[PDB]
Amino acid sequence: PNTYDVTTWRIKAHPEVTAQSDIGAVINDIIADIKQRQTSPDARPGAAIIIPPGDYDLHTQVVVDVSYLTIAGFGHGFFSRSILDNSNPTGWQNLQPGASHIRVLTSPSAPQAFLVKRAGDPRLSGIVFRDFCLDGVGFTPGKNSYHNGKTGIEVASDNDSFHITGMGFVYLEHALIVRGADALRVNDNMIAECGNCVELTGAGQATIVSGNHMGAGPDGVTLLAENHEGLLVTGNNLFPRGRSLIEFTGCNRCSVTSNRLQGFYPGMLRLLNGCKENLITANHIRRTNEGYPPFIGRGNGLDDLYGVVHIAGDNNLISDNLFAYNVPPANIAPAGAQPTQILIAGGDANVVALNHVVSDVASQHVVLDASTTHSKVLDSGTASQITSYSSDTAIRPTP
Amino acid sequence: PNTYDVTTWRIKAHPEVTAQSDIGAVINDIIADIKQRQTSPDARPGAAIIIPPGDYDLHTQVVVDVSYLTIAGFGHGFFSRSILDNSNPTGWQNLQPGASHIRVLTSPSAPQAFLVKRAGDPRLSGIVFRDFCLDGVGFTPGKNSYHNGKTGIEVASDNDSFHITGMGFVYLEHALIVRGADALRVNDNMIAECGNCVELTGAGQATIVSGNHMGAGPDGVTLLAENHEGLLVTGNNLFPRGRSLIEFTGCNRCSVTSNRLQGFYPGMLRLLNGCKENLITANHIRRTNEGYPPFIGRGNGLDDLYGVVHIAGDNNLISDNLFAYNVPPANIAPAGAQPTQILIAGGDANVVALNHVVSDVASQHVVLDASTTHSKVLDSGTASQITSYSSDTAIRPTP
Amino acid sequence: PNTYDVTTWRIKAHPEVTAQSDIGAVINDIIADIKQRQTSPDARPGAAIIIPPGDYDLHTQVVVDVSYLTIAGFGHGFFSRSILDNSNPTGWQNLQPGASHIRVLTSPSAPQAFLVKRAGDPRLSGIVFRDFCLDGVGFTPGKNSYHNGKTGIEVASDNDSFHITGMGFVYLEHALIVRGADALRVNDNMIAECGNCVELTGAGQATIVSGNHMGAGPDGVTLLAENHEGLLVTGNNLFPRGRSLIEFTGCNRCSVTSNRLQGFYPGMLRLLNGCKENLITANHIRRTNEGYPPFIGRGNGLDDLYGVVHIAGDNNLISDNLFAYNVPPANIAPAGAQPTQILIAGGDANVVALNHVVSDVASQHVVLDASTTHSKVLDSGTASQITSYSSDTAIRPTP
Ligand SMILES: OC[C@H]1O[C@@](CO)(OC[C@@]2(O)O[C@H](CO)[C@@H](O)[C@@H]2O)[C@@H](O)[C@@H]1O
Ligand SMILES: OC[C@H]1O[C@@](CO)(OC[C@@]2(O)O[C@H](CO)[C@@H](O)[C@@H]2O)[C@@H](O)[C@@H]1O
Ligand SMILES: OC[C@H]1O[C@@](CO)(OC[C@@]2(O)O[C@H](CO)[C@@H](O)[C@@H]2O)[C@@H](O)[C@@H]1O
Repeated sequence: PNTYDVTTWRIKAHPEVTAQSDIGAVINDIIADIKQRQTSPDARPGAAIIIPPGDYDLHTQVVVDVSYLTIAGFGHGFFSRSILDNSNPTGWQNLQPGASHIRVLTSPSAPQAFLVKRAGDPRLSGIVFRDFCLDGVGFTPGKNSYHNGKTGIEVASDNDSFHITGMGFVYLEHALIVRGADALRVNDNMIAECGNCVELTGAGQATIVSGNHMGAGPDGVTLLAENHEGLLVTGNNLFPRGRSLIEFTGCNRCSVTSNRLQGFYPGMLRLLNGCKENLITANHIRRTNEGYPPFIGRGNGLDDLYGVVHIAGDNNLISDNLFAYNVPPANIAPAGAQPTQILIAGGDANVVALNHVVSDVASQHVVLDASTTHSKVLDSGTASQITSYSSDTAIRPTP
Repeated sequence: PNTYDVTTWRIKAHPEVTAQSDIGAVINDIIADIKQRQTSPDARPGAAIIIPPGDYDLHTQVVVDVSYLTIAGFGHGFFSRSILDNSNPTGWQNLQPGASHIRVLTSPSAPQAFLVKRAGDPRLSGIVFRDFCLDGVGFTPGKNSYHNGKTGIEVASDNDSFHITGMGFVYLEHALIVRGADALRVNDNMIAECGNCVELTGAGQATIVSGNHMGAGPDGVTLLAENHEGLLVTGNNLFPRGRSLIEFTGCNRCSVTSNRLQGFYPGMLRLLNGCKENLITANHIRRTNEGYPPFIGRGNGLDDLYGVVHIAGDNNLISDNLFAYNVPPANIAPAGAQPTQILIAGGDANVVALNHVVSDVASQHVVLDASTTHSKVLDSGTASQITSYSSDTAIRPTP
Repeated sequence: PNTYDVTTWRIKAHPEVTAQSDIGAVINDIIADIKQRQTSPDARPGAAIIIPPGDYDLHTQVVVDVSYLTIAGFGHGFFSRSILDNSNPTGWQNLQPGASHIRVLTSPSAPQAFLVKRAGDPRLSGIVFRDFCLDGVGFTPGKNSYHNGKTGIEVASDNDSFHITGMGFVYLEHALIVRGADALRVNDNMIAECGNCVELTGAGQATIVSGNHMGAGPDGVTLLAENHEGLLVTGNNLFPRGRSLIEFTGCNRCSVTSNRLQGFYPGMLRLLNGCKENLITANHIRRTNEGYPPFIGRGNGLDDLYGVVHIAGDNNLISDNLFAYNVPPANIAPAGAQPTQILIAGGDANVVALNHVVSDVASQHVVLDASTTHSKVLDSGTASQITSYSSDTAIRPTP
């Protein structure tokens, strides 16, 4: 009961339109049957749509408008399309992503493979997307452009208690987008080789983003949060080549702890447009130069004075972080300049303590811009590894 | 084999008693069939009971006495009954929780929907409860009382290697209770709008409580631990209105790290009755005033001198935490008093280092009561933001 | 489609060779059918093999050579064979592990129950092993030897995006082995009473090991990592009696944060053969004496001067950790010696800050060996709890 398998369900008016030819059409007809049956606001349990191991083409955008809908598969089936596209496929035993593999072949007018939204009142709640694969197939015009106008899963209406786990997102301009998230959970996923990985837009409350593997694109964000409060980002392994790896705009009282960050460009961790009272601690922050040839020479338009960690806001605590910076003197922007590990762009009362910096070149561990006030820097470098353009900055040298 | 679907299984002596009318009765008959079949202590693999998407009434308490029993569903189906009860339902498209929805309608004599217990020897092991929803339906006498005498899942006998994940608990006086837990795992769950969320009573060892979303009641605990050793509490997003958010009584060598805590009352983090050698670090602790009108004016009977974090024990390390305190001067208890972020009630050798406090009012970041001995306060406030009633306290100003 | 249940699938040439008698033979025939069917490198989605609740004997080693293969069960079914073997079984209601229980009865020539490997090009990707039980049955010659020459799951070829979750490993000389892991995920598992738990050999990239419960053997490792980069180890509860609990050899830029460590021997956390730029923070490290009689008197051949935490490498940051050391003066190796909490064996620029030590005996919180250069020790003990055999060590007393 209330359980469907995409491969056994026939579309009565269109019998040869299967999960293989258009799983999008198939899922929309299933959701139509769910609404068919559950007409009572007091009797709308939802349902589970299972996606068997296989290759499925999605031409028709799926509109999800039922609460507690679960779309699950048996695997994330990730496969590096990036390496395939930059390698010689001769004799290769695999040329594509697997598991419950959905190839997103959406039209411009309906970008998203899945678009969750509903009008009227109760906000959508309890929707779960798990253990299946969303593949954008390829990048266009350039094979390494990270552009293709497709989106995997997008939640456009305010949502409560959503759960996104065990997923596999690959080669999508936008993997996952969730606006107005509340008690959202994005954990144990593989989101990579996507222009953008996770975008929490609009605003948010007590959301959790942990245990995930992320890799974005030069012109995209890996993890982005807009006007969020209570966001916990922990135990994620964010690797190369978003424009940033963690980017908060105007979020307050959030926490970024126990994470692994690896970027090839300036501003891997950004706190923009007045982020207040956030905790950034116990994170490994490694900045280095792009190591995979196909992408050598690409950038995010930022120079090394932007800082690996960029803070614009008040009362944020950046501590107990390990900075490993290895970048060719010649790749350092501007010529002659000392790389900035932590830049306090503006704001009041920011505190920077116990941050170990390791770098191949002379670097300013912490820089407090002339706009900053009442900042505090403790055990984050010697006096000559710290530049304070403010005169009310309190500094304590690492002995 | 050894797999049942609650909707297809008929109770031989009682044919019209279905999962819909009494899933409790159904599950008990299934467990009876399991014991029927597995009579050999050397041949007792257990089984899996699947709960299809749907609305199910539970009148009869389920007694779980077989090891390695797995009761799974397809979703946590959380839905804010609290907001429904305090809003105008007209035209609402949903009035109830979904997914594998079990409405707990238990009788006083058998409170618990699920009661796991067994006599004799081997302790019960490997029991798994996952991906389904337990809903207490409503609160009684007051719709906002958080009282109703029902319990979701309770483990009364010593257990080994239990696993509780992907669940949905809502409107239950007691969501989850586990006595004598050993190598227990409570992760990736949504437990909210419950009088009490997770109660680890009796005693415990090497337990993990992480990646969970929890919100309790004024007269209840969010996460409670009794005489636990090796407890790890990490990556949880604990929000509003337990009497406390984390409460340990006599636990030793446990760890509370990388969490998001948000409370509306004093003592959000409590270490009572001599807790020794525990690590409380890298947590975001925010205390503020109740923000949802229906509950404005409710309390936990504690004043602001109890401290947001209350410690009674020895050698505990409270460090690298960010305290965000925003409370109306007029709501501050006692009139004229300065709020206490960290109170070291009693104990020896407690260490408080690198704790950033942000508050709208003059506040004592750390207070060491006259009973305390050999305490140490480092980089947690200026000398005037610290009150030591002891004389062996070692203090170092945040420059 | 592409979904098999091990109990319904007959081996055409060998009809009575069931999952019960040789699930190994069964799975190999299933994989043979998958390869039968998916001959196109462009059409190799993989499949899912489901293992129903039950007792299954594995005599034949399973060779997994298809990408995106998912082998899943309904439970980890852990059961302490150690306690059974050292107790009186009379009247016991369980004598063995449950859930989707696979008893590994492999022959010397094919140790591993599951051996994942493939020749040629694309590296194997997206393979998932979840929610089932691997039991080695017993230890041989000694019942408490932790030796039996069996291995549970071993990945010998370079792999990408593997996922190992919800598993149960018990009584195996080697539970899990994964060479050349990339974006690997080992989370939410129960690996205990195994000679060795998790072995990441060869080399690795951006791997995550979190939310796991581990206990190894005196002659084995709990978590081992070889030449790994970007390894994140977080939220794990590692308990008693590996020779070590976390052991890295030549890993760089990895992070071990927010973990619970409990050992009975020296060197619970080891950074060997030049590990550079690693973050070890926010961990609870408890060293004490073996508490279960059957194992009293056993050891790992290391003395108390090796240190509970042993570091040999450069620029590592060991901070915000809580050390609880309780060991009988008489069990302390060498007689008369002061236990070493943190030993910096050799290396340049290591930083040790904010580490709280609690011990029943006079102990050297930090020892910097004469080989070390430019080390830093802050707030990790008084000058007399710190031994620096170097002269360029910068030290700052815990006031
Ligand atoms: O930088 C990681 C980035 O590159 C990809 C290839 O486009 O992975 C390639 C690889 O070699 O990079 C890391 C190594 O540093 C390793 O894990 C990879 O397997 C890509 O998907 C990533 O986004
Ligand atoms: O304080 C959280 C508490 O209130 C509930 C309503 O009873 O959620 C309401 C809500 O508005 O509170 C938070 C914002 O502060 C937000 O996530 C909610 O959606 C409830 O379940 C919580 O226990
Ligand atoms: O030290 C843990 C070790 O011992 C076992 C028994 O061989 O567990 C026994 C037990 O008593 O140890 C811890 C307590 O200290 C507790 O969780 C156990 O249940 C074993 O599996 C462990 O590896």
